[PDB]
Amino acid sequence: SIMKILLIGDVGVGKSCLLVRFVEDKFNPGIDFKIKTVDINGKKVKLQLWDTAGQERFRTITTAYYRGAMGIILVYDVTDERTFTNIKQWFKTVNEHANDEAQLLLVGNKSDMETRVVTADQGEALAKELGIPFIESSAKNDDNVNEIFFTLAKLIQEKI
Ligand SMILES: Nc1nc2c(ncn2[C@@H]2O[C@H](COP(=O)(O)OP(=O)(O)O)[C@@H](O)[C@H]2O)c(=O)[nH]1
Ligand SMILES: [Mg+2]
Ligand SMILES: [Zn+2]
Repeated sequence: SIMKILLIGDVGVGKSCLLVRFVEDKFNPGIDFKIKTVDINGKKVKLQLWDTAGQERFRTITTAYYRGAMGIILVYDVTDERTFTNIKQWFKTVNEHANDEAQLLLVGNKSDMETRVVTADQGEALAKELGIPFIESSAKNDDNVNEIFFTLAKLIQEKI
């Protein structure tokens, strides 16, 4: 089966690096997606994982972008208060444009940085306000990245 999963949020928060860590298991930094197959309940699920450049940032406001998407991950940077502030607007825009059975997930990235300004309780609180699950991650330190996609994939398959 195919699960189309999108990463959404401000430029610079680590969307691409989260995607590279999940697929490649490494931190480093014209085809729009990567395919990674994962076992859920003993059955192969192929995730179709969408990441677009800030360059291409303009699509996220269109319903075309979310065509067939079943998971959407909203990402902010724990080091950047503004990217966290901006999450309510991302939520709203996603709900305006995506399938209503789409499962969403909040991710606070860069948990490795001692310059953190957004607490885990803050992220937890926002997540309840939006009615969604919440995970803190570090693409750099390899912390909680696989959990992001497995958590979301399991929620999507329970929908199905
Ligand atoms: N310390 C730290 N830096 C990160 C992490 N993830 C990404 N970065 C850096 O933040 C910048 C933005 O990452 P990127 O994946 O391009 O963000 P995008 O605009 O959301 O796709 C790059 O310089 C990354 O090296 C992380 O988990 N920890
Ligand atoms: Mg990117
Ligand atoms: Zn790893």
